[PDB]
Amino acid sequence: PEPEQVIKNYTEELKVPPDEDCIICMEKLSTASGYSDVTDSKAIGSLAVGHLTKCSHAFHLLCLLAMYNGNKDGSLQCPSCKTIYGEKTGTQPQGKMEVLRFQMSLPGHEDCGTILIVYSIPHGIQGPEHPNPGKPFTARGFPRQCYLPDNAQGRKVLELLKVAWKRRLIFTVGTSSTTGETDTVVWNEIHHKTEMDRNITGHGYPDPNYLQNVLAELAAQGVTEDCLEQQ
Ligand SMILES: [Zn+2]
Ligand SMILES: [Zn+2]
Repeated sequence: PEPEQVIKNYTEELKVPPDEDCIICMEKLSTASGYSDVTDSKAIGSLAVGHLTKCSHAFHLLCLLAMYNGNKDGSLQCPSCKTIYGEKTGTQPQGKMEVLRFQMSLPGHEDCGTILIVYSIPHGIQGPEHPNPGKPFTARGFPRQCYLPDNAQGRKVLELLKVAWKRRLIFTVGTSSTTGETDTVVWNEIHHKTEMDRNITGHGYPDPNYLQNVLAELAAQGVTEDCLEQQ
């Protein structure tokens, strides 16, 4: 889990670095890391070069370490091909997700029924992964209802949302964009629809771009169609 440990976990030493540049610092792999002056490590020197263990893209290991300036969730993303090593997870506190389906249609989706997701997160105590470990956090507005059309795309989004939920990515502990309350349970860059009819609050359905948008948001957090498949 330690920052030097995860880089070794996802890399293999390149005995002879071929004649090429490291896309993180632009210095050739056969020469020193361009970030050696800034980044210090215990077991990684300026000349250490290695490749990621699925895509074989090569970098200075110190460059990759300086990159892993991020969440420190044990995950690492190739800057070249964006292949994700490990699994991005988040700080969603404990709670409950329930899924229902009814026949009534959402506006703009009169050809199908509706998926209803209900989330509930109780108040609690922040853990070491949270902004103020050991301090309380609050949780407003629960249970929260969210809506998806019960068509092929909405059913796919639902399956991905369940994965994001299990990865603690749906909610985080942060500052409410609406009340300014700090240390509270808020959304985490995966936008949900919380009303059926957008004309009441200005938020809801129809929204032709919504499903495409949320798939992209899920993918940016490493939740993809490939995550649904099992050998
Ligand atoms: Zn480099
Ligand atoms: Zn790669």
